[PDB]
Amino acid sequence: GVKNSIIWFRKGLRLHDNPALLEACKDAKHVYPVFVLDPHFLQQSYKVSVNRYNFLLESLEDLQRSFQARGSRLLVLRGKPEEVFPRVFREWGVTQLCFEHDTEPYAKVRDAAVRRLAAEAGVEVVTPISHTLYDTDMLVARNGGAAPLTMQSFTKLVDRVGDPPAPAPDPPAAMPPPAEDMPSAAPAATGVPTWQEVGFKEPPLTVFKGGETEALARLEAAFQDPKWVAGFQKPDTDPSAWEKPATTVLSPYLKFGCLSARLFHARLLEVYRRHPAHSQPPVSLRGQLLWREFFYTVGSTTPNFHRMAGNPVCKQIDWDDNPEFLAAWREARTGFPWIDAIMTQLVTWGWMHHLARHSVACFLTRGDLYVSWERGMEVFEEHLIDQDHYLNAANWMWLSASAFFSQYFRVYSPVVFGKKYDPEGRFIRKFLPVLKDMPAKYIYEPWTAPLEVQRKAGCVVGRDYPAPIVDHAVASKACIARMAAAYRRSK
Ligand SMILES: Cc1cc2nc3c(=O)[nH]c(=O)nc-3n(C[C@H](O)[C@H](O)[C@H](O)COP(=O)(O)OP(=O)(O)OC[C@H]3O[C@@H](n4cnc5c(N)ncnc54)[C@H](O)[C@@H]3O)c2cc1C
Ligand SMILES: [Cl-]
Ligand SMILES: [Cl-]
Repeated sequence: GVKNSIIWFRKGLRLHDNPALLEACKDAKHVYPVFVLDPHFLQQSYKVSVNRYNFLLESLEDLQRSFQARGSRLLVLRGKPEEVFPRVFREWGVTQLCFEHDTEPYAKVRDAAVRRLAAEAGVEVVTPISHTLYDTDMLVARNGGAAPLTMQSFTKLVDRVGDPPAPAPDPPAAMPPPAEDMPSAAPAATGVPTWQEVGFKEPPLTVFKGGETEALARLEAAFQDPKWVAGFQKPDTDPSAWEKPATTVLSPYLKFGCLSARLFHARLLEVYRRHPAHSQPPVSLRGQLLWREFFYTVGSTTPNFHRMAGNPVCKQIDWDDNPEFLAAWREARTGFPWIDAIMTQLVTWGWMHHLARHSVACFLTRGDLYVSWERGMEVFEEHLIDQDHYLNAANWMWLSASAFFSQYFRVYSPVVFGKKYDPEGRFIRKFLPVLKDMPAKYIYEPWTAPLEVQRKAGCVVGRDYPAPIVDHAVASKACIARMAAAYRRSK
């Protein structure tokens, strides 16, 4: 004989568009849905926010409910894959192990080791591509052996290849369950823990709930107005909108695979066929999935892509070791309310609009503080619920003019940028309530408010809210000079 399979979740935390799951179930007597949880992961070198970890746990709870509805259940195995799988292969009489391919660096090492162990145990391994739109190694190959290095050339490449594969069918309404009385499948050892049980001491504050069920609901909400979908232009959306965010907020769901990228793409093409004036890449909503695909393709084929040194696409720049500036930025006490409000949204929600990320990343790196993008990436990695190895690295290199982007004379203003969208400061007042009573005329520049106004607002600069840590005009002039010199050194 009979077929006993494992469907191993890592990303791809969904039942829809899951070719790995469909193969695991095919002709199977027993199917073991597995997630491998690392019970000491939170005891490391890298801190992880409860927001992101709890989003994962909610996503696993949703998978558990989906499998239970179909006569099965999710097995959250504790330990390391290379240690756990050899034992459960033999315990469960496994003949096939299926999982979605993952092109991240650690994934490649882990998966090579598991493939070796599967072969020793006589286990067939099936690893379909479905986290990305395309087989990104196929894209590189069709491009002549190297990844495109511009978004425009990347878009031309995928258009020559054609449409991404359609999303796979839904799985059957009933699934083969684990076998009975298998000790490694004992319910008490294989349940989804809570954030308290994994060791977090403060509760999650984010407003976006994990899981495939929420992902599909938010997909449908995005598609309730096909004219908005068709006309979407990313650079024209409003980073100060928080009650109704100006973009889809599907990124955490795409990061964890709660939402299929191929489903999203197929739904876009359906709308586009009915709206021939729809927006085109890069600014379109399909363009956004292509930004993701572009950075996955370059990132996966570039050594040390998430670092500066040893990264062949990355400019070597003489960033300052300035821990005081990094700390003020990380801790949302720069004294620029637009910046501090965005950094507070980072820690509270784990998600900000793309141009809000632009504002704070420019400020930290080539715009004002001249701190390395690697340090900014680490702070984002701790807190983002959509934290994505390749996307975070690529966008930090873009924003610091280290790769892909080189126009270091374009510097966002930490005062003016948000005011053009939100002159009343509704976003600032939401995330920085200490400023909730500051007249709009001063809310982006509270240090300019008369002391009488600061006192009446209950927000005295230097006491209740810090003074700005730099003069933007002075800081940006200095950073631009350093960037120019760094570019000349790389000649
Ligand atoms: C400094 C910095 C760090 C970032 N770190 C991350 C990260 O860790 N994870 C992440 O998913 N995105 C990251 N982004 C990209 C982008 O800001 C987010 O993808 C976007 O804000 C997610 O919101 P949304 O789902 O509403 O996007 P939409 O505009 O609705 O786009 C739909 C989907 O397309 C993808 N996408 C959109 N914009 C980009 C982009 N610029 N690059 C790559 N893919 C994109 C995402 O999967 C997103 O969910 C970063 C950007 C910057 C400037
Ligand atoms: Cl764009
Ligand atoms: Cl600006």
